[PDB]
Amino acid sequence: LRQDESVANLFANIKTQTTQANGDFNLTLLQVPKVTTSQYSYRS
Amino acid sequence: TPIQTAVGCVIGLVNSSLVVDDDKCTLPLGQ
Ligand SMILES: *[C@@H]1O[C@H](CO)[C@@H](O)[C@H](O)[C@H]1NC(C)=O
Ligand SMILES: *[C@@H]1O[C@H](CO)[C@@H](O)[C@H](O)[C@H]1NC(C)=O
Repeated sequence: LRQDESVANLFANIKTQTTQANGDFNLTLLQVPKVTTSQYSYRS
Repeated sequence: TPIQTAVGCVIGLVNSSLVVDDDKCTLPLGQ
């Protein structure tokens, strides 16, 4: 139970309030691939 | 009627397609 509470607190703390929708910097490794090779849609 | 979940299949819970968020979910149930 303490482990679950700590995980919930961590993932509530690392949340952000406001987001925005690259330039010449190639960030395809950090972002989600166009064709997913994994079973998780949000994994990078 | 038992239903199949991602933490093993359960008896006594109904599936109603209701979505809650974080910091309102007591009984976190796993996954
Ligand atoms: C960014 O890097 C990936 C690495 O494989 C590459 O496939 C992709 O073409 C690169 N993007 C550009 C615009 O060169
Ligand atoms: C609940 O029912 C809907 C529609 O029958 C289904 O898509 C969904 O996967 C069910 N929930 C679970 C946890 O299986």
